[PDB]
Amino acid sequence: SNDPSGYNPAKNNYHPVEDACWKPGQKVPYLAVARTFEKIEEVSARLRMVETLSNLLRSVVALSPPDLLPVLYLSLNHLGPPQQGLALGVGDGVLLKAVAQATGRQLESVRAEAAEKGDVGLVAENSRSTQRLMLPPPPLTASGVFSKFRDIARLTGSASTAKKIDIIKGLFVACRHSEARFIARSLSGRLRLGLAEQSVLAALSQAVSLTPPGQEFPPAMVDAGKGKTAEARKTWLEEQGMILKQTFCEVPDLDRIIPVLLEHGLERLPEHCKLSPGIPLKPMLAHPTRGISEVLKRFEEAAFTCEYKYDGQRAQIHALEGGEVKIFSRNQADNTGKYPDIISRIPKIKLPSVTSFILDTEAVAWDREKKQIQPFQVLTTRKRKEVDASEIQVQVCLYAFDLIYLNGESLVREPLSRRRQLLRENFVETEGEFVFATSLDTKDIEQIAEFLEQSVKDSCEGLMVKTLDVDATYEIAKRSHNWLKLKKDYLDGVGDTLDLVVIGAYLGRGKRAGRYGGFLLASYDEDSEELQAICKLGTGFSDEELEEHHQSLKALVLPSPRPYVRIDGAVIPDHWLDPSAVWEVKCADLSLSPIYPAARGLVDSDKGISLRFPRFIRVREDKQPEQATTSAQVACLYRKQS
DNA sequence: GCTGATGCGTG
DNA sequence: GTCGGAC
DNA sequence: GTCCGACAACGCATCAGC
Ligand SMILES: *P(=O)(O)OC[C@H]1O[C@@H](n2cnc3c(N)ncnc32)[C@H](O)[C@@H]1O
Repeated sequence: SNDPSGYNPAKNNYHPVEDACWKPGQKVPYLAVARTFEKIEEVSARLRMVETLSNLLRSVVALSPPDLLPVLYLSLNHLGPPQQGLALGVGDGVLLKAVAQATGRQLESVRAEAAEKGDVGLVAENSRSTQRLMLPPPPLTASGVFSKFRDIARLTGSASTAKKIDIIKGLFVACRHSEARFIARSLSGRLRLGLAEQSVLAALSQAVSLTPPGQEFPPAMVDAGKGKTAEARKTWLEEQGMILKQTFCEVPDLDRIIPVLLEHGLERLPEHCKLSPGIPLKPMLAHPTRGISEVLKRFEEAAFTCEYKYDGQRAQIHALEGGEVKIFSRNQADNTGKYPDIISRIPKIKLPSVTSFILDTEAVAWDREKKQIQPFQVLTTRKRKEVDASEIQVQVCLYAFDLIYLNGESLVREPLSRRRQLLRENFVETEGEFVFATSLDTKDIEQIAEFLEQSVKDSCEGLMVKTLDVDATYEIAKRSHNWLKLKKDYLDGVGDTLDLVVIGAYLGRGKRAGRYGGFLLASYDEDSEELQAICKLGTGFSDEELEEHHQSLKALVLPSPRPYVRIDGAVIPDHWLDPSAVWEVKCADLSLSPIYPAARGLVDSDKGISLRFPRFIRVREDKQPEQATTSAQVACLYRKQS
């Protein structure tokens, strides 16, 4: 209709044709997307964000259906389906260089402003490009921007960075109004709308339900909910939402789903897109549980099983009819080339009656000499891309815990009791290569407590807890965190807790813009009377506690570090702090660090020690830095892990 | 040919 | 990965 | 409970710079 600068997708009674800012068949302008992002970021209520995105999506369906897929990817800040592994190869480094060049400003000035504002988008938006001619280029389109992001991602090899920067600069030259803000945020990986995958799916199912695709233009049906009561409309949209969600969870690939949606409609979608070996599916996740009593409350009177939670990496293993094997990560990345050793062992793990399967396993580093699990850190030293089986140094043992598909049968809707029985009967254990997760079926609190203790003695993180028959399916769309995770470090007063000295602060980004988002912590090295950086810290405080930290630390800001504070390879703090505050910090584990100097030389000649999953517990007002946890005590904690 | 910075990705 | 905020 | 985005350590792969 008129200028996209006035586009209002949050408008009441939004009409997909009359309230759009482009004409039928025209390319969706990128400014329409940016204005939608603005209206989403302005609100706190997720369902209001969904309504606003739905409005844009309904206009796209009604007016410009070829742009639906790029608009969806822009809204997710994705480049394509996850198993294809497209990635920009752009972070703040390349982006800030491009912004500096685009605006003719010094890199260090742009970088400082980005830190201060806590958002690269605001820096890119408020500076004019020294390349822009008098007459600007034509307005950016949603599909055009998306294609340029993909162009950036496809550039590889020597001198590819300069080519990426040229594309980015070209985008900024053509930006108008709020566009540069969101192109910059997209490139930095921090769109930070408050709306992500689940809201995008809800907006999409609502949009195609209210404004059906494939109508002769002008569409006779622009709002198919209008003839329903609010109550009936709600039930209908919820049911349509679940159709899309369950399909996506089984086939998380918009390249596959959107063409079907536009051609056949949402009600027919599950006939055309179904779970199948070779296509990765969304894995079941776990909800953290802070005690066995919380477990029993959550699973009330539902029989459940406890399993060791192995400390490795998830491997979703697919065997297709015909013999091909694929392996995917928890995030649906294709890891087949990383595990030639697993591929060769598949004939050894499955009985010959098994013709196809999808297995849910943990890959764990395994010492064949000592016949014992090795730490996560050892597993991460595996090579990633096209490994050959002869060159493997770190062997892996698979710990299998679920079966999602068998001999052409999807088990998504089957109870774990049956899925587990099919797993145990149709696959073959080999010690140190493929074994079923150690498990316990019980409701006795004391057996569970002992099992949790035993899992930690047996090199695991704690327990997974899973119902066997009540709400015990693998339907991620119904509940994505259907399993519980119980770790010792969740229990109040249990686990590795340290008192550490605050030696630096980092300016916050995004939700933390305008205050500190993170802090640099140190342990006390008695031998050298130095404070040694041990880790950064960025979670565990409430918003109120974070404002209190900002107040209590402001007087401690130094221009230059104290001579007895050693940070070696740590990120230099934005504000150095006079060592004074002592905070209680909890972690899951201690790790040998390539950068942190804490306790260097006490366990390893070259490496100090850091904290895995550190979080703030409380301030120790009754401790001064000389009573903080010592670097010797840190070393003792690390050795005790064995 | 090598190294450190950068990016992606796992947890 | 942990965590807290908004719903 | 769900969803989201602040923030953690640290591995391999890649590429600019040398
Ligand atoms: P997040 O804290 O959601 O943890 C889930 C991951 O735990 C791993 N895992 C190890 N052992 C198990 C068992 N027995 N069952 C399920 N998941 C397990 C997986 O890698 C998960 O992704």
